[PDB]
Amino acid sequence: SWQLAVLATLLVKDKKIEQLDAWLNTETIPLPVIQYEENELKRWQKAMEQKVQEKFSWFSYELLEDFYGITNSDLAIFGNGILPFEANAWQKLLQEQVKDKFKLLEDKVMPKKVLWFYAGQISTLQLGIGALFGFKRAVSILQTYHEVFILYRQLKNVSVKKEDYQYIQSELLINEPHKNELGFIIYLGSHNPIGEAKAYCQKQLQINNFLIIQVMETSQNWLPYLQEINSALNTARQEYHWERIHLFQTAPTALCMALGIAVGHFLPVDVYHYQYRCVFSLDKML
Amino acid sequence: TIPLPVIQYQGEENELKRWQKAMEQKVQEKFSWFSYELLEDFYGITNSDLAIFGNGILPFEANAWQKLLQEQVKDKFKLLEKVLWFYAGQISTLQLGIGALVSILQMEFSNTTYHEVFIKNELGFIIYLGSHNPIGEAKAYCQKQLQINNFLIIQENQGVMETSQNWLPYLQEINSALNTARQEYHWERIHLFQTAPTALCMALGIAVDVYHYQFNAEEPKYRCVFSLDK
Amino acid sequence: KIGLFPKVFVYKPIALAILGDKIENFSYLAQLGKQNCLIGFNKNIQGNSWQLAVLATLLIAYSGIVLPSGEIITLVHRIKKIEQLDAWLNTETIPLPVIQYQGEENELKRWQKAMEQKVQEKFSWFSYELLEDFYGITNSDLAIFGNGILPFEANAWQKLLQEQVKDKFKLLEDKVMPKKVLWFYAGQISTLQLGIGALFGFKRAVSILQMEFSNTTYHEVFILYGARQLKNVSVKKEDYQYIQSELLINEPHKNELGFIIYLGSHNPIGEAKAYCQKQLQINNFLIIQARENQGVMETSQNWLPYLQEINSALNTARQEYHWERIHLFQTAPTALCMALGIAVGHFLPVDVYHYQFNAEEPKYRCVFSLDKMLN
RNA sequence: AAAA
RNA sequence: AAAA
Repeated sequence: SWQLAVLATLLVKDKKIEQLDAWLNTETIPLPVIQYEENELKRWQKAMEQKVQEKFSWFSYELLEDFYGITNSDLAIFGNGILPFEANAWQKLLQEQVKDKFKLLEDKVMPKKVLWFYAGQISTLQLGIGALFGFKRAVSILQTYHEVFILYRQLKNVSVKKEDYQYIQSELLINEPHKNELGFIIYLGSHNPIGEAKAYCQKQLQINNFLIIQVMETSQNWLPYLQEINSALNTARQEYHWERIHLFQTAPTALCMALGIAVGHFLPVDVYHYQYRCVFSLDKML
Repeated sequence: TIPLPVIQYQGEENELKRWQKAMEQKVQEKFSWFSYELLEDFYGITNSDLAIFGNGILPFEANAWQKLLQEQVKDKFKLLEKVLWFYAGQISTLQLGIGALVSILQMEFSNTTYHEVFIKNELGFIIYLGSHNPIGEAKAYCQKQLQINNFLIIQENQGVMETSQNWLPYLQEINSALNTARQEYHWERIHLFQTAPTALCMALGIAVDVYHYQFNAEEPKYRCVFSLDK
Repeated sequence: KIGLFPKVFVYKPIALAILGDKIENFSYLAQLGKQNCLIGFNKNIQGNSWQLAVLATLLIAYSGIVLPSGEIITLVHRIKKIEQLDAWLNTETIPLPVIQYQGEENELKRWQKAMEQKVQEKFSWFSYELLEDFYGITNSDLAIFGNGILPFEANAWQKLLQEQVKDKFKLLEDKVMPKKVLWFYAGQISTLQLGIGALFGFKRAVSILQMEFSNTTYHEVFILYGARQLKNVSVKKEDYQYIQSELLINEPHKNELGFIIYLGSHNPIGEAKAYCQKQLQINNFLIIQARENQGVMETSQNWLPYLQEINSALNTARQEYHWERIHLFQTAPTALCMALGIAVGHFLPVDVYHYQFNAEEPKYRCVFSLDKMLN
């Protein structure tokens, strides 16, 4: 049984022999991570393993545990039951596992570079998870699994003017120019949240400054959507001052994740999950 | 042709020593036998003697500039004196007084070494050859304080002057323009303001009121720190 | 020649080393270093660990055992290869990878590892352990580090610049005294970089690096070594190819204007203009944005033109005007902020206002004044 | 304009 | 705008 170890030191340059050689010789070691029934967690993790094997046929979950110690639970943002609408539960969920999972897992694989492979379940929480991850992570965001966000600076392109918008249509509506706050309805999911969010802003927040961005071909790359979204945001933040932004958005988990990656914690941003509660605030992410 | 590298600095002594070592290397690639220990050995001129030095920031009071020029600078270039001077200084305006009282170098920072680039009757003499336009500030100071309306502006490749050749055409053109203005119109008092490399300022001095711009000073930012005819 | 090991003496292929037990001829030492030597000794030391000091003076204290292949196996003791040692003693410029960070030490270690890999891309002989062994700069000294988020107090920012930044480069350059420094710089907080560059100055050769997050590899976006083009203001407005500069003068009597730079993605123009018109009472402005690709500047290409045209616009705004005070509000790449602080320096009355994400309104605050940093 |  |  002492063969592979010697074989290992015969393949270091710094089931199958190719798997061991690429485990000891690659640099961009993948890590598939799911945000989440535990049986369904196992099924989704197996699907993620297959998807990351499509590009890295030498990578395996058991091999990952043997080589780096990262178990499937370490890659799992787990917790039983449906998510309560209370903000304390979401804040504690981010603080417990999601806050330092990336730091710990990158600390485990110290010499090699990292290519994350992220999948998720809940939409409005993907912004918090992406803000935790940040724009500085070489990450493939997947969606059978299909990788839809290839980020391995184009994700943060705001050059696209309102005239040459290929995918989305933006409509910034300002009724109180002296009030520095903005509603940020983003309509890219399934149901139309425009009326409910408008009523909520005009009733429970007294906001009449709202941003409306508005099912999607999963085969293509998903970067121009994020580019035009950020462009609309920063064209709105051009001749006016805003001190609070509130998301009321429906969209694929992948795109919300990438939007949390891009916009991040810089803007004063409180996402209100809809089943309408500030489960987290982006400026309070760090 | 004995080396004599004189450097003007105003700050901490450690940065002064770093600047001195760079200047020593600049002499060494032209005079390999020279060194600072050599300078303190054969001649005894120690590194502070070749340093026009003042701790901290030079205060923005005229008495300070006159004290700096008379106590050290006036006797610096005279008593320290065959010999050839390589000069590069910190304050651009102080080189005007230093020159008025030879290889004049300017530091190229990419490779971090110098290069020998030199081998009414009231008017505002104006020079803009650096990368910080003093035209508006000096013009406003003239109009609001000294009541000046006539100017001589000296100004190609602006902000980059090729520090791998001779800058003598620049100084020669400035001298020609100044002399032409003097022939055309008599100037009892010509007021000089400049944003320029320290090397060209020293050369211009080597070639009559001077004002200086201080970064950490309150308005007015310009004052007549000395007269070139004193 | 003298070499110290936990000492040896080297004289001018027989590298005969004398010893109390038995004199041996390590001919491969002479072969590795291309000089025959008669190694001296002063006391008997067990173990053949005196090889590395011998080989280093041949080519501070050293420890290790050489091999005929040139690989070194076991104060400098963390080296492995002969080329690393060769280019560690015989180079002209010592890379000094400086990273500014605010957070936890684990991400600091990761950031420094990435920056070390970038330096090794151009200087394969470099490494952090070898740097700390050869000259004593640890990872913390190169780190502008403070735990957690910086409090949004201008006193805290000025203090952080004072205790660490104001003397960091001076002390590090004093440490590597005989050799020049090729400063490899990256930072974290963009507004801090203006102060870091103003204290850095235009008198330092620097590779200012930005990371391509697609590969988690830094890129030499500001190459100012091998720097006068750093301060080129010969560019005219009609000759603008990278930046887009506007100058609004609504109050010519007031000698005050707001300098706003938008070369990142998150637009600061509205917030900064509101801050100037509502808290500083300023109507004059100098606004710089990108020309074509706003929010993305190609990290492969040289970023020097951006700063060139920015500085040219800044000094063209000063052509027919006197400005008692300039107010700087920027979103921009970390490297670009550092380069702009390097170029502009302390010569203008510029108060830089940082935008804090986790702060109540106003989120801008004059954390420092560019002319007041030397005080 | 305080090594332009 | 806290590795843009």
